[PDB]
Amino acid sequence: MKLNISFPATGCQKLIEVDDERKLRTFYEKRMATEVAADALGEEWKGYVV
Amino acid sequence: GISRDNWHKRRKTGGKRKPYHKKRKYELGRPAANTKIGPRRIHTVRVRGGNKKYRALRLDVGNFSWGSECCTRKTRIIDVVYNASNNELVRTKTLVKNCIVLIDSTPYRQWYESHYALPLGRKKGAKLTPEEEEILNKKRSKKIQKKYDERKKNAKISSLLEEQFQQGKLLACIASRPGQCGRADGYVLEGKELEFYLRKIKARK
Amino acid sequence: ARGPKKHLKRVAAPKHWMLDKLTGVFAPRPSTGPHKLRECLPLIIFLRNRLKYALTGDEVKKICMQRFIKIDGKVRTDITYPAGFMDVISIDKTGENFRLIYDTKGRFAVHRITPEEAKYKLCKVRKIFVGTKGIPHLVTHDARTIRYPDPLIKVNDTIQIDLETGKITDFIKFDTGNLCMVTGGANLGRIGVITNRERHPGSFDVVHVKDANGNSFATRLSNIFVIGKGNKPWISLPRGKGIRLTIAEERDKRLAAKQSSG
Amino acid sequence: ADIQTERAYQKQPTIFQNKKRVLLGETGKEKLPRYYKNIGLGFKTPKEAIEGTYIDKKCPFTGNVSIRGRILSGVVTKMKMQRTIVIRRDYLHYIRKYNRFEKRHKNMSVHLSPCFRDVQIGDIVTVGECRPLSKTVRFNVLKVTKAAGTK
RNA sequence: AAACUGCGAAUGGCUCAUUAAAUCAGUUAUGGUUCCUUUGGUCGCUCGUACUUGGAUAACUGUGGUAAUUCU
RNA sequence: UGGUGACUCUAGAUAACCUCGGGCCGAUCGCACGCCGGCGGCGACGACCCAUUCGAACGUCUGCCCUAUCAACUUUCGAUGGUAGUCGCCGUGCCUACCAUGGUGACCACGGGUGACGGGGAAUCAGGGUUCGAUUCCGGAGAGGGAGCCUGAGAAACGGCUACCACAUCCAAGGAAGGCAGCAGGCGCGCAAAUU
RNA sequence: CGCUACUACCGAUUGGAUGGUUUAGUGAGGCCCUCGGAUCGGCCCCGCCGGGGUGCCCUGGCGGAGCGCUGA
Ligand SMILES: [Mg+2]
Ligand SMILES: [Mg+2]
Ligand SMILES: [Mg+2]
Ligand SMILES: [Mg+2]
Ligand SMILES: [Mg+2]
Ligand SMILES: [Mg+2]
Ligand SMILES: [Mg+2]
Ligand SMILES: [Mg+2]
Ligand SMILES: [Mg+2]
Ligand SMILES: [Mg+2]
Ligand SMILES: [Mg+2]
Ligand SMILES: [Mg+2]
Ligand SMILES: [Mg+2]
Ligand SMILES: [Mg+2]
Ligand SMILES: [Mg+2]
Ligand SMILES: [Mg+2]
Ligand SMILES: [Mg+2]
Ligand SMILES: [Mg+2]
Ligand SMILES: [Mg+2]
Ligand SMILES: [Mg+2]
Ligand SMILES: [Mg+2]
Ligand SMILES: [Mg+2]
Ligand SMILES: [Mg+2]
Ligand SMILES: [Mg+2]
Ligand SMILES: [Mg+2]
Repeated sequence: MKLNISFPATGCQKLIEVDDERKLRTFYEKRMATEVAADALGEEWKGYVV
Repeated sequence: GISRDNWHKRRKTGGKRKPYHKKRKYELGRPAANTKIGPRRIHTVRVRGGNKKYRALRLDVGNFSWGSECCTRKTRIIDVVYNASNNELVRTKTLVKNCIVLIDSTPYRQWYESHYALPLGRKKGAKLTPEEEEILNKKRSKKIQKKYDERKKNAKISSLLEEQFQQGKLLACIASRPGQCGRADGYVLEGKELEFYLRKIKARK
Repeated sequence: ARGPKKHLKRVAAPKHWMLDKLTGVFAPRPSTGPHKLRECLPLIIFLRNRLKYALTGDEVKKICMQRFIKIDGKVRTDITYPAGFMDVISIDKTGENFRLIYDTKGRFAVHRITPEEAKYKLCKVRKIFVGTKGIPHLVTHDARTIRYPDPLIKVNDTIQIDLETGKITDFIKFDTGNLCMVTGGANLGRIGVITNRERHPGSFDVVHVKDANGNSFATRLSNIFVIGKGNKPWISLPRGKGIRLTIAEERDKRLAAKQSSG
Repeated sequence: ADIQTERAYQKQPTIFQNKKRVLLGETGKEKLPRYYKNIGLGFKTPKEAIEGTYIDKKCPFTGNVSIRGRILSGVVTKMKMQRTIVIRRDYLHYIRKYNRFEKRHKNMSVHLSPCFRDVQIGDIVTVGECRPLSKTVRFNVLKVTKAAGTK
């Protein structure tokens, strides 16, 4: 399940390929326009909200 | 959808008419605006030619005219008491043209007491709290008092309207079409029309 | 047919345009304007078929887009503009002025007028109504509405309009003894003095008109246009002075012209 | 003749009947003013319409209708509806193959005002075209002429 | 160029299945209605930031999804 | 004030109203440039309303082929008329409520059939007639069959959309896309009709 | 009466096939009404505040929260 992540401050976007369901379980059952703490995506994602 | 064509009808001889074309847009009809009494709700309809029809769904205020006194005021619509076409319209409190309605009498009483300097629709307790004692008696120059005394000679209301003013509610007829103009206007019933509708209302119950 | 029609079949065009049959399927289809479709002369027909200034429609467009044609003193760049009765067409580049006047055979003749006479026109009045704080209003056959007209001006009268300003200068009342032209029907193009008008309430009124040669003819009231006061016209008449020759005298005149030719 | 027989109140809309009246001018009733119009085309207003009290919104003289277009004549054949009658128009239709006519007729339902009383089966009526008044009625009786042998 | 906006796309072309006072034709009516456009009138008639107001969105730039569309 | 054969017309006066799904009362563009410290000439767009043009839509009057082995029909679910309303751009059983019992017919109603779209017209014809008119002009209807709508001044539009019925295209089987009675062209049908 | 052929009828079969009307029930889809309220704002409130007057509020620009108030 690809993730299309955009950073409006710099205007840069990236397509990440996350194939681990444990990481993706954070977003499950969440509706659009809901802010979720993206921590399970990776260690470098610590403190990020998407 | 809803149609208003004359070709789906039988001929005057009773024979069936076979249609020669399908339903046209200019023969359309629309669902009725069963206008109720409540806080104002009006929807607009785009009609033929690009013009606009106002479709009143709820109304609680109207512009009603006292013809004998030529006093037109914006009053509050209270209840529906008679409908010459259907009784379910009275039962459901639907405002249509020629429906008999009870309207608040306060603006007319205010105009009467300010124009004739005579009490109207008052009980015998004679409270007459200030700013009404002033509007009823006041102090005026000789010319102004003379003009008011001249007015008082031809200020006599029919007994039926006086009774209604005592109750605080007048009987009125709606002369507008709320489902087409979005307005419930009309005139205060008086004279033989008032007697006719009073008799009809009493006989209905 | 949903919505308005935008084409005109050539064989369905009005006959007084004198359009042939083999040039095409369609006809110019006059634009909406001050004159009715059946009673007008489109600019292209006049500029190409009548005056032969242009050979094709594209040449007519090229002429009109240089702003050379003026209809009643205003530049008209629409090639299908409906120019009708009593209209004045001015071409300053070549310096001529025409007035659209019906010929005896019910066709718009090429009638050249002097530049002095091109400063005004005559309009039949169609209705008078009061509006907008009691201001009277006149409506003419040319679809121009004039406020504050003379109180004497009644329906079926004729008013002289100064084209530059658009105001009334004088008028002729509709009455017996006044000269008139027939602008529709069988007697279209005929000029004569009004003899009598018979009224049929709820129906059309019939007007009897006598020529200068003694011939009489009737028309409907809506087909009468007052041209002059008494016997004298207020405009210049075409070469045929409004009198209709029978086919016999027309043939005799043609034969006499042939004999005198050469 | 009581004129209030419907659920609604019958009244000429143009006339205002609630004008204030002082007691000094209370000689019985005010004799409610009557609205009536003169339809053109040289037709006289019946005295009944002027001095009557009936309410008829389709009346050519006291109602809201305009006489326009065709004026025809017929013979009254039936008077079994309220305020409207059925008249018969007879004519001859030509057939060119035989150079001969055939008798034809058509009925017409025309509105009859209460101003025309004592209308019998057999008299002549001059009717005039108006706007559609019902599904089948497009004419209003303007004049009634008695039959050739009336009393 | 593109894209937004405006206009047109209700004309034209085709065919004759339906349709028997219906269509249609001549004659009348709308004083019983709607009307883009063209043309003329009207547009300080109203006694109550302006030396110019606000938020977007497309084109464009970049990340894409689907086997597939004038999809998004 | 003005008008019409005829307004309950037009204009006037008065008391109010004036819809948050709002009515007008210019926050727009171009070209020339100017004069006396501010005023301005041509245009182009836009706009409520009135008139005009192009219409359209309902009506009035008269006119249509065969058939009685179709003689009574319509009316309980509007048939005919009245009163009040709803809806509609408006007049109207157009629809509703309550009333009345009406309305058409041997002068052919009602029903059935048509190898029936209607006219302008065509063939033949001494005179009278008979037959044809799908077909280039006018009017109508339809876009495989019904139905329902959006937008728009104007469609119940199909070279617009939404369904169902009948056909039918691609598919990775999850889905997507259809409408030549337009011009060519193919199949089929046929005695019968042209170039992608 | 006998020989051959054709047409047509009655047709037992409780004929079918196609089509067209309806009774009763079900009923897609649009449209209207009454609700519904995923989201997106604006005002307000603060941490945040640029400067005017002067710490002094009248307006920029943020973040947080308020089933605060309202709009779509
Ligand atoms: Mg409009
Ligand atoms: Mg067409
Ligand atoms: Mg007339
Ligand atoms: Mg575009
Ligand atoms: Mg345009
Ligand atoms: Mg369009
Ligand atoms: Mg204009
Ligand atoms: Mg009614
Ligand atoms: Mg009725
Ligand atoms: Mg009913
Ligand atoms: Mg057929
Ligand atoms: Mg035929
Ligand atoms: Mg044909
Ligand atoms: Mg055929
Ligand atoms: Mg055609
Ligand atoms: Mg169609
Ligand atoms: Mg097909
Ligand atoms: Mg369709
Ligand atoms: Mg196609
Ligand atoms: Mg098409
Ligand atoms: Mg083809
Ligand atoms: Mg073959
Ligand atoms: Mg052949
Ligand atoms: Mg059912
Ligand atoms: Mg539904």
